[PDB]
Amino acid sequence: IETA
Amino acid sequence: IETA
Amino acid sequence: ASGVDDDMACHKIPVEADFLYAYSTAPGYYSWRNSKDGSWFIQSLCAMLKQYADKLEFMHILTRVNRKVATEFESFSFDATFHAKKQIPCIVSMLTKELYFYH
Amino acid sequence: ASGVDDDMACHKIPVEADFLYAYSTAPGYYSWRNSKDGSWFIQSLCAMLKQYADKLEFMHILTRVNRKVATEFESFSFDATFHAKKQIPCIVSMLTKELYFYH
Amino acid sequence: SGISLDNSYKMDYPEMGLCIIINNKNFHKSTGMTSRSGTDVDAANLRETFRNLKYEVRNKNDLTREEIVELMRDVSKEDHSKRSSFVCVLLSHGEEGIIFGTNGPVDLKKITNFFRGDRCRSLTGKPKLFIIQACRGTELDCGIET
Amino acid sequence: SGISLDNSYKMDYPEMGLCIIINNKNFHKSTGMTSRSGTDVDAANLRETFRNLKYEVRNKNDLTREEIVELMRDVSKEDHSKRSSFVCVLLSHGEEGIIFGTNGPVDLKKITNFFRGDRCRSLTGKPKLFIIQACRGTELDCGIET
Repeated sequence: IETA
Repeated sequence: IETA
Repeated sequence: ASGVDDDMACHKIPVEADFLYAYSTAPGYYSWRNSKDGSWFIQSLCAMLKQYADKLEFMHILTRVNRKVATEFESFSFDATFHAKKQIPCIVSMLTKELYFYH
Repeated sequence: ASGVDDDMACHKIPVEADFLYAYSTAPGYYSWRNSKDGSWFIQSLCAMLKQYADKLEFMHILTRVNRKVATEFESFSFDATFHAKKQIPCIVSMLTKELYFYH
Repeated sequence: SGISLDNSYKMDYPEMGLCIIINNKNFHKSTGMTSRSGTDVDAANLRETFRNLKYEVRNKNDLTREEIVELMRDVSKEDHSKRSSFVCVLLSHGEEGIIFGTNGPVDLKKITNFFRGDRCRSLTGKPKLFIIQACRGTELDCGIET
Repeated sequence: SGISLDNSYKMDYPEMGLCIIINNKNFHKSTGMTSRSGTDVDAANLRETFRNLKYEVRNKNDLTREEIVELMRDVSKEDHSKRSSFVCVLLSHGEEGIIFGTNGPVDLKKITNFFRGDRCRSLTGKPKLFIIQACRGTELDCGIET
């Protein structure tokens, strides 16, 4: 999962 | 009028 | 389809979910209060709740409050700096369902 | 009754009025995005608009988005710090009327 | 039974819930904060308004920052199992993200955290409403003629 | 005519309005910001979604902070008289109150101020929608089991  |  | 971030075996909800913040004013702004009739926001909120709580969903009631405060109120002050000012309430919803005070 | 802050001869509205901010996440929090399916928020927003834009008022559509993101998504990461996390969108409304995309 | 949709919160629990009103009118001289004239009118209006909505209204006047925190903590510690929702109204001076006790500031986050879904289990899944009458800064909206 | 209620925005103008999509996927190496994989999927989904709602969709990819500001300024300078509303979708990295251009930050307030009721007269009284996909900080929600 990508988001920092 | 009152409100600062 | 399938993914790593959906269809969890154990269901959870965000700890910040189901909160509703009805702010009297927009972020960074003053909030006005009449030293005799009360704050514009609370005056308006109570009026709209009294008239629509048994008829409309909460967000729609608060939207009426936004309109009432935005259109019907304007400050009066001997100090030009605080005179002729306006206000718009700010509805902040993290709710996950519609809210009716009646059933 | 009568007051100094109401029934203005010249009607004005707040300059901040009629704005709606649909935030993907709560104040101060991370916003998650699947490197393959897109962000949880946009995925959900488009899905709810496609299904309800010709049926529900905008705030009610966004409330469905809040529920979809809050219940159906949870992060997966090899890094414990970013694993098993949740998200709740944040609707910020300074609108003064109900909004329907149809008429 | 027939098709069941869960688009609205269950609001038919035995109790609608609590409506905590924190009414701060007089501040400690040491802070120099001015008395909030007209706030009693707001407090009374809210009490009657929520009373008619069947909420258990509890009013608190002129609370210090410590009392505000203790009040919220205690209230979050109650068993809300039979209550449909929770309402808290804050009437005081303030700044962005802050509400003032009679002797100092209280981070709104501090107050609301007590009710987080994982910290107040009897309110998990139920609407938690915070109504805030206070400044969020010092910007002025000059408006625009319509 | 009969009783007239103005509870909903007039959305029957000749045009629904513009839907500006700012899709920032690749950032300047100098910033070290990571590419936002999957954002193109979001941009495409939004384009189709708003197209079906009859909005005039305009997509912009990888805009610098300067280009974001110029774009918003130019768009706010257009004549929206025949448009019912305005929509802007921001897809990028961010922090509280900030959206990132490919080479630096842009205060959201800077972007939204162009559309203020007194600065964009052709949108005064019309809904201005800003959809923001970006971090608003670094807090993590561990959630709670239901």
